[PDB]
Amino acid sequence: MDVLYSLSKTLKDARDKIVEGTLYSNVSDLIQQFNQMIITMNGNEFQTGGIGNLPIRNWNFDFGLLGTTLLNLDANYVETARNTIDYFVDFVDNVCMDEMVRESQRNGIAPQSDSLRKLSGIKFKRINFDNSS
Amino acid sequence: MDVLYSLSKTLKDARDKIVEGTLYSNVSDLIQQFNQMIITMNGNEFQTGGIGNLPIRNWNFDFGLLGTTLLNLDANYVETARNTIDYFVDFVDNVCMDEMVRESQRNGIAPQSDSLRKLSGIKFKRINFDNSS
Amino acid sequence: MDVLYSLSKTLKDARDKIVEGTLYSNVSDLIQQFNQMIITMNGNEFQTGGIGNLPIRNWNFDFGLLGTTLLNLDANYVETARNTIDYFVDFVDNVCMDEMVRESQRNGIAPQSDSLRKLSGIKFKRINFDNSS
Amino acid sequence: HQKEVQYEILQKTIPTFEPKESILKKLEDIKPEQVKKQTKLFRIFEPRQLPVYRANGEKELRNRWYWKLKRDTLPDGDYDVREYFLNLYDQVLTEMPDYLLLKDMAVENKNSRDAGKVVDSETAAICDAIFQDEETEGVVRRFIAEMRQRVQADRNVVNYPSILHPIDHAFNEYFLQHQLVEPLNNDIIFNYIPERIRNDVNYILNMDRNLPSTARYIRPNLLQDRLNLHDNFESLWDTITTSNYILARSVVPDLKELVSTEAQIQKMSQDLQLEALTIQSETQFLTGINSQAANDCFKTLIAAMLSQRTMSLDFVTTNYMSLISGMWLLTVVPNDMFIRESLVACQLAIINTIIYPAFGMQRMHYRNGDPQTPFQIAEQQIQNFQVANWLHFVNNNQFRQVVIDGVLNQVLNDNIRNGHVVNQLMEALMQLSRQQFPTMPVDYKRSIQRGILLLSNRLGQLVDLTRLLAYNYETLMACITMNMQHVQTLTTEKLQLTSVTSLCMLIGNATVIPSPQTLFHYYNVNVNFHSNYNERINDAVAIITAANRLNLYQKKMKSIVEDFLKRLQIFDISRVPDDQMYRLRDRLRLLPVEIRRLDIFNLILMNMEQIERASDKIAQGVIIAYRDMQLERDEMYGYVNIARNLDGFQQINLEELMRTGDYAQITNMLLNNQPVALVGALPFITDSSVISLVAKLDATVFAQIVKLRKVDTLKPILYKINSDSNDFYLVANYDWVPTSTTKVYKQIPQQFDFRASMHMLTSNLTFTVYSDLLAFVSADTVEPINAVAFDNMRIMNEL
Repeated sequence: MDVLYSLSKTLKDARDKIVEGTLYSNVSDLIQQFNQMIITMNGNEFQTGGIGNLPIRNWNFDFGLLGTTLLNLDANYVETARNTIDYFVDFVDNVCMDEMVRESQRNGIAPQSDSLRKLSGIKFKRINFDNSS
Repeated sequence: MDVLYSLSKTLKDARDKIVEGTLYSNVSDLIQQFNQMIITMNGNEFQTGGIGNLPIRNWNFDFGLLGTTLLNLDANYVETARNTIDYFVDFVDNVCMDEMVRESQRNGIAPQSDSLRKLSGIKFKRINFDNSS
Repeated sequence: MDVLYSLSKTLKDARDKIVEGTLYSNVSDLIQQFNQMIITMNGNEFQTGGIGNLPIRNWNFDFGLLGTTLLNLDANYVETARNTIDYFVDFVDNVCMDEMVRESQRNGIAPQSDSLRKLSGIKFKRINFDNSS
Repeated sequence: HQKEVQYEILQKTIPTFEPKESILKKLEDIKPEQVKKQTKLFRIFEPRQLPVYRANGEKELRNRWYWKLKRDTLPDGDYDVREYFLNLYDQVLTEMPDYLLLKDMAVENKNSRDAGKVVDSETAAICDAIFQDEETEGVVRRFIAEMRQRVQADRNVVNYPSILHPIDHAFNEYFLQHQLVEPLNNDIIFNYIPERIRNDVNYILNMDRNLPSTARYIRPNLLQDRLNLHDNFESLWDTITTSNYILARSVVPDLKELVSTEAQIQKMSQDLQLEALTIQSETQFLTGINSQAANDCFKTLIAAMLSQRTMSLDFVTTNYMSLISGMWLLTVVPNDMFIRESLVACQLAIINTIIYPAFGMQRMHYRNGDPQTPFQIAEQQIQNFQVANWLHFVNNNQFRQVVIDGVLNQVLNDNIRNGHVVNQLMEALMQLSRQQFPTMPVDYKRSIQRGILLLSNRLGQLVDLTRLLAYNYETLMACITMNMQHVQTLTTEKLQLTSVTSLCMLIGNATVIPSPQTLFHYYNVNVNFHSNYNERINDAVAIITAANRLNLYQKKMKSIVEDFLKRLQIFDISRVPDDQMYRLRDRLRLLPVEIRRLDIFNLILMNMEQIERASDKIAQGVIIAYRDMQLERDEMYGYVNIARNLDGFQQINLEELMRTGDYAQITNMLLNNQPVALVGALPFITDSSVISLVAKLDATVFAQIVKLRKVDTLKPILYKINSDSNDFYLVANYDWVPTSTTKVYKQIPQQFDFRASMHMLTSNLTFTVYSDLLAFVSADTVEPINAVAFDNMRIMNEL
């Protein structure tokens, strides 16, 4: 749940902060976190389930990192970042939907979808960052 | 709109974060954004018009940059920042009021005031930063 | 009041952002502020609560600084930070409760509890940082 | 002998160079931060043509372009690889340019149909190779023939095409976007002059130079002390104050037109009548009274005040003339500038030899360690208004602290600056000349009173001297860039009170003020030292943080701190106490890294894995899977036992195994044939023999781990079976699947893509960087006769 929230917060911050013309100092830490998330998620296969009419969806991560060497962000940077942000947002939304439509009697607080169970492994703990909500 | 919001957000962040005694590490990025805004706005003449009883106001921007060689902010730094912040807040409030009292059938989404049209130029796009509202 | 708010804000940020596995770049400025708070508060004695049934609490601050050398935060860092944050949060809650139960006809806007009066000294002004609420 | 031994023991812990004065040279040799210019684009990779093989292992008739490290020198062992990357970080930091002018690197493009240019010569070579290549796309060829640079001289901008690996482009673009040069104009130079020298009417500053808009400069890093070396670093602070004292001595002016030593000596001898007394030291009384001593006193006082170096008072108690001059010394110099013991001794000598005997009071029995000084007690115990008021001033004349232009400054009382308080001193000691000295022998009493009058009758000269000393102190303090922190130093500067007497009795009325060039030189030396201090702090912090984030647990921060202290040029590192070294290490660890160095480190850290996997002489691991696995078919090898990942296998970290020394698990798995993956930078043997694959030699390279309990000699076999093999007919002419029980975890080179490598590098067309800003200022000074003090009156009014 903490890793899923961290993914969602990173993507929300990327949408809000990665804007054309902005100083890179405004997004330096955000871009570092985004690249950390890319590195952690790369090479992993995820599946959001078919419970109900929700479709079975397969997710693959082979994304390159974002640049960190511009003084001010430009149109190319924003477009390149958006291409990755869209896929990550789709994955996060589908994982959230898959987790929302599931319940358990024995342990209802633990993750139910296999995607969130996979994200609860140690290897993904690196994605975890600010939990302010 | 993005540039006007960025000006307002920068000024709000300056009011909240530039306080006496605070570590410069707490405002380094904020100070850089504020100085970029000062550089971008410096040397530009703006006018907020006289539609209705709104008074015609002229705005000249010739402000020195905020310092960056302190360990903790002191009274001098706060006063110097606060004068500029007050002037910029007045300008932003007047621009927002000028834009709020205007409408058009054809391009109502587009800026209506001359000041916001000026701020929509490319040379001001550098002011743009986090759009989180 | 601003120093008390800064303490509370620093502790909230520490609780939210000092999490296992998070990049140190995500907490660098926060860790600097937290270390500043620890240095400022170290060696000071506070007393909170002598009105009504509010218990008398004595507070002593002898805490080590948080490390700045990790790439990603691990369990040890989080445990040390959590112990320190627990003590500081208890202190801040007690100070706030002590202040909330007091009133003055002459200078009601000024601090009433002796803890907040002590915090209004210059030696604590270094703790002050972002006042965004 | 005993004193010498104890002082040597104390001095061996102070990293101050024993020939004090030599420090000056070491302080004046600190040049501004060297301006670095880039001569060619920073490259880690190059394109290279490599043979490729079909799925059947046959070599193709064309080569393919791939990215390969220009210098492939990565060592084996994960720790060694991380050390290599720390060394690369140091190399990049040292070679990082402060500014770039891409036009200097631009070269002719041979294939350009429009007189095109490219940066750099390596780009030209790559472009020519791609142009002549037969497999190049027609569109890419035409683009190379047509891609153009754009030089806008009116805008002072140049854009050049370049071929760069994404990592190389990242580095070069960071260098281009984050240059350290700022525009330089006459307003910047004017503001560079200290604000209190620009407001001084004794100095006429003019700007007789014109700066073009293409003038640039690099701002010195005048960030105040982040290490707080004034707190809990006694030896380092002693060294710092000693060096500052030497520099201040160098810049303090020389007194002119002093009173004739012969005439003053005769006057003092006649007034004192020493020969008529029964003093056991008749000759020693007037020794040390000369112009050289006066100059030494002037320099010592001003330099100690500027450097905030504690002073010790050396005096002979029987020489009451020294005590009388010490009264003036204590009047003008703040009492916190002397070691407590010396101040107490001098004040107690004055009280018990002059003041209390004068008023018939019982001699003070001062107890050492008393929170009050002898003068503080005498102020309450003496009822006379003149002497009591003078004592009050002397008690309360400590330095005041004020921040000017962000620099902490120790400033004097306004009564010291204008010299008015000397009148009070005169008043006080005039009263001492009228006192009875109830039980004193009349000849000795007369001698004391006549010495008191010797000092009293120089009221005008002493007022002039006080104003001159204060003015020189203020003017030279305007040139100090680091906070004037007041701490009691381990070792003091010994001030002979005979030198104070010489200064008091020989000062004339010739005003001497620091020359404008002397002030500029002092300010430049201070700025250079401060900038070097900050830059070396930044370097130390960056390297420590990089070593910690690179997990270089065997790296010793002691060597980093020693290098940092050495580069400060004023520390003899052999004499730095260990506790202070470790405290310095800790304080450096607590600081945050500088933005430029941190960004470069972020780039290196994020590109580490890609740079490592691009090496041809280390593999990322070896999978020992005791089942037969088909040799993968790859374009770069043919058949190769290459693992694309370590999924499905237990991973043993060879670095952790080496460090722990526990080979129980690895030995158990090797003995019991348990599939595993040994992870770590490993050298490997490239075997092209099919007979070696049949013989299964790749599985025979791990028993040495069990035998020697070492993993440094582990060299797995990487089979490269293709048509170039001398026995490829075995693969081609027989129906079998080449397999092996081990795989080498390694990556494949990245293919060269022209679209991904073609960038436009943008810089300025040209500019000139200037270092000595103050060379642009024409500074003159008024005649010394006309020099005025802060109160707009002349410094010396006796004329």
